Amino acid sequence: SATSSSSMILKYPYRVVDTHEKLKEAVTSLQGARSIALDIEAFCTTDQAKQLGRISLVQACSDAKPVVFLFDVLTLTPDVFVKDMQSLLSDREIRKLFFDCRRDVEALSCQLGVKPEGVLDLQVFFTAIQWKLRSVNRRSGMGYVLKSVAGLTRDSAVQTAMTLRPVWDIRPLPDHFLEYAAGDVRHILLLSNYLVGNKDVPVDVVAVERLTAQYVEHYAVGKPVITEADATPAEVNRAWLERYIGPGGGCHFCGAKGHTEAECFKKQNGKAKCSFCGEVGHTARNCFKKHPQLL
RNA sequence: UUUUUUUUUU
Ligand SMILES: [Ca+2]
Ligand SMILES: [Ca+2]
Ligand SMILES: [Zn+2]
Ligand SMILES: [Zn+2]
Repeated sequence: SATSSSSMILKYPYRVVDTHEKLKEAVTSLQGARSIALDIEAFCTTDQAKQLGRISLVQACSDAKPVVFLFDVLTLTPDVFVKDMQSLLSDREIRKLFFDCRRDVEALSCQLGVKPEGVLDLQVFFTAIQWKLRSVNRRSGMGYVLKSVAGLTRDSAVQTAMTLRPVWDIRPLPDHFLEYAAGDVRHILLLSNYLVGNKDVPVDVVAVERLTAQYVEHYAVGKPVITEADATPAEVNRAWLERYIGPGGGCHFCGAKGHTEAECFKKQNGKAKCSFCGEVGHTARNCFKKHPQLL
């Protein structure tokens, strides 16, 4: 099951790929994959610049090996790194899994001259589900998607230097920077087990692949993107959702957009209770007893 | 103690 498979994936060690010898081995491993989760860490810039800064790490985790590769592009140089990786990134027969591909794909194209093919954006997948059920086009962050899809609740000094300096320029990278960089692709690969090939997910993977391909066409143009595809960063263009996914949904009980029948305040009519602690006024997903980290 | 309760990526 996806739940037991998740525990294995979360134990995958990282491996820094920072020499030509290490790179050849990593490429050979990824060459045998069917799906490769990808992520990028880049030099932090200023708030105004939307483009990623200079690529520092490209992270990969595939179904071919229980490891997270941390490609040290800064040390290898882009020229060395892209030599054989470009063919794999361009191979439509290997699915590349992202969580918000937009900035990543822009950086791959601008900085590396590579345009991936066979891409599936799991953040978009999750949004497309919310769109079909509720006419919601919000992009949710990794933490929210992890909790809602896999029930998982997933470091500091990295966030301290980051949110508040390039950050990712220092070499050697401290262990906790490497582990920080390693985390997302583990989560991406495990999330794919829940979202992809799940008969009971109500959006077709092919539809989301096509929608993701549109994002790659928009953002992988060999130069910084002028006009964003989404009206604000934390949403998915409604017109693209209408085109690739279909009409947005709403509550079967009251007809409103934004929620489903199972969540309807009107159908619950003041009588619903938290399924964990039993009190009125909140859901199990947001219960402070079940989830004290929400206090 | 709670709302349709959310880190878009870096
Ligand atoms: Ca990312
Ligand atoms: Ca990341
Ligand atoms: Zn309703
Ligand atoms: Zn509760």
